[PDB]
Amino acid sequence: MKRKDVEEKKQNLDFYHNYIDISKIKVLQKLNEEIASLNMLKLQKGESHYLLNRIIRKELYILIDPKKLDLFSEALLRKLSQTVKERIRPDKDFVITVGTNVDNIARQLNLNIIDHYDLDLFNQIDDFANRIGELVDVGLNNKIFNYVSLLIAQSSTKNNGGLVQERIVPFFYEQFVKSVFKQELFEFKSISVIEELKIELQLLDEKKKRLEEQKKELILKWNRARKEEATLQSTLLFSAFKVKNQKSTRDEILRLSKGK
Amino acid sequence: TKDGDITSIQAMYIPADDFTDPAAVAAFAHFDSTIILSRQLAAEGVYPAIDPLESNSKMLSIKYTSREHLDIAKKTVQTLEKTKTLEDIINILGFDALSEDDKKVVEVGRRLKWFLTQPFVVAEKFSGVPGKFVRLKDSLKGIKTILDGDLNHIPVSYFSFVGVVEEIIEKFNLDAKKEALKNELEQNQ
Amino acid sequence: TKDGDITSIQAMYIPADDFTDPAAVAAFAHFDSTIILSRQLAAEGVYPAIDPLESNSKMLSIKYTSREHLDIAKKTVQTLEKTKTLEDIINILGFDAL
Amino acid sequence: YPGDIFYVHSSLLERGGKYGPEFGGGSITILPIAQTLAGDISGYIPTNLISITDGQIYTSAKLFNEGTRPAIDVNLSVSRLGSAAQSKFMAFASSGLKKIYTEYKYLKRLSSFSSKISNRDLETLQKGKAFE
Amino acid sequence: YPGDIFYVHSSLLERGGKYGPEFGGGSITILPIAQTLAGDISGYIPTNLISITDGQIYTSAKLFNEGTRPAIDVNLSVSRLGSAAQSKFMAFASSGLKKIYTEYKYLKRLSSFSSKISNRDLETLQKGKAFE
Repeated sequence: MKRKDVEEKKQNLDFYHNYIDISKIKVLQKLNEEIASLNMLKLQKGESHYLLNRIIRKELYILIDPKKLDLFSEALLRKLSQTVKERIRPDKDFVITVGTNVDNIARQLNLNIIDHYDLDLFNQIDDFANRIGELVDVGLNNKIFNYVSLLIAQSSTKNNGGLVQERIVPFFYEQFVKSVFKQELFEFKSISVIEELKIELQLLDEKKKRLEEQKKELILKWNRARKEEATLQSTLLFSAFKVKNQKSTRDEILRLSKGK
Repeated sequence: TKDGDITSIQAMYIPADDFTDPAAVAAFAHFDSTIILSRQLAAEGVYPAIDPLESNSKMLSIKYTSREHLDIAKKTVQTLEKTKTLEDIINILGFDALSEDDKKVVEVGRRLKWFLTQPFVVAEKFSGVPGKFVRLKDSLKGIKTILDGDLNHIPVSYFSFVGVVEEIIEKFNLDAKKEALKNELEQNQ
Repeated sequence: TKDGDITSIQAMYIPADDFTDPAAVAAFAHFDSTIILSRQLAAEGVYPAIDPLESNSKMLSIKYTSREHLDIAKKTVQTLEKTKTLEDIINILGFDAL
Repeated sequence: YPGDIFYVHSSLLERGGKYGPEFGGGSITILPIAQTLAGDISGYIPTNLISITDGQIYTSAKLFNEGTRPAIDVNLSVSRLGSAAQSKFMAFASSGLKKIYTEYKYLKRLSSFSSKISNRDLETLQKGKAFE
Repeated sequence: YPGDIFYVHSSLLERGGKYGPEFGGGSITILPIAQTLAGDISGYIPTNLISITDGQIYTSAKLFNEGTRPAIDVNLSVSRLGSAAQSKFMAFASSGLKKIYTEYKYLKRLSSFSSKISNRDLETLQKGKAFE
């Protein structure tokens, strides 16, 4: 416990405090890019709707678990459990679960789990969208289900914290309808990413607060320890001086006792 | 002793706010209770500013205090802690990111937090509102009533700075009657 | 004094950069202008390696200097601090992010 | 320091105050000055002196470097007398300004996203800057 | 330590140097060794020995862990003499090595966080890796 180590710790904390601001800048830039792309995707989706219009109850509920497991994710997961227990029936509805948490939730509710995936599939939009489109085409051709919706355990600002959800279906015919489905899925993923980026900005602010609190605690401990050590050293140094002058004190006591 | 009781309430202020100081350690070895005032609570407007989580009392045991009192105290403290955690969640995610159980916990915690405020008789010479002296029975009964969420419909702003719990219901019903009269008179124009 | 001036320029060694050492605290009670040298700035090849942000003088006021000198000094210090702040952004996110 | 360093300063600073008409009728106001090291308020003598006076005006080095003069930190500064030490007109005029200043600092350090609450955001960003 | 612990080392170490032909015409080079505890160079004896000698070669435990042999801290070590203590060919050969090492160390430390580096950054990384 030396001042050098405390200085190293404080310099690390200050470096992290600066880096969090840098990360905030980077995240804001990525958010702006994502919004700019999403506007174009929305316009393309509207145009595709128009061109499809020119060329022209069993529900497959799909649930997606959050990216990580913390307090916010747990609260969102229990809200998702409440919502699924509310608006899903095990007889007239089929559930597609990706990730361990929602799979466990569905298994506990004993819903009709058609198939299970891995969370990493959601990382790349193309493969997940292709597999989901093939599955929904198979189901609609076989008339297994009618409506399609997607649930993600992720807060949304436009819903005052409500989970993100949208019913895509309903809204070379096969190629056009498949492309419309893919565009809808891309839009949903982009909205999810936007909300995630906003949440990440707020988490960065929280991290900065935590860093400052840690620095204050470290200052407190260093001050206490250095005070204790210094006082002990000074007392121990004076001990020798006060020992070496016992005879003078004793003689003074004797001559004062005699006195007059 | 058999002659009487001498009770002592001792104010401690350690310079530099160091509670591992030898003086603080020596004094804490004798304290049977602690009343810790919080600057954050005073900033939020909670008066008195006694922190109900950091403070403690050795009299919350089975050797002295009745079982129902211990249950009420434990439930109140853990509800306050869970409410604080859920409010920390809310401030980032938003209010509607919780289930119904979490929202009920938050509401009960808020009403418990604002029920503990109280006006003082010794401060009514410059505040107008008269003070209160709530007996233990009334405090326990009101806290138990609020704990089960029996007043979750009454707005939280009514709970602040009141004595017994029944005054909340009286004020709420009086405001409801006045609002009903104003609604009936508004339909007559 | 009326007879002349005695100006003093005194070099000090700060052990382990500990500016709260009692010797340093005693010395700052008398210094009228502090010039603080940096080993990083010297290692960058910059000489006389005087740190402009850390150092300060009591004679950089309007009592002794002009308005132009004060404005130039203030603008220089502001520009140096701002570019020091922005260099970290350049290093991390690249010069395009500015 | 010696063992009675607190008594030396307390018996010195306790000679100030306001006295009654039969005992002089005047007053003595004291403004002692204390130096900290790199903001360390928790030093021995500074904490001895804080626990004797009726408040403190804390001067911040960060504000001095930023160019604010006088560099007085309102957050860390106290006056235990409060409005009792102000005239009626001044107490009426300066009522509830510290709260607005702290709110302005809280908003400034935590603006975060560009989303704005209401016109009250402009109200704070106006009155706080006027105070500054 | 006794009151004259600085004197017994300064008087000992000032006996080394280069001498003119009228006073022996030789030279004595001294390489004293000093141990620090957990890198604390703020101890009394290390401070005295740093104040007395013409330069310091620091050995780092972190560099020893990293695999450097010898684990000499270039950023902390100093040699007041400089090219005056070097031959002309050696001085010409090592004109700007310290600056390159400093830049490389800064870049390598920030590499774990940054993502985008310029071509000058790539050449700096190559030169620093070759120097190590």
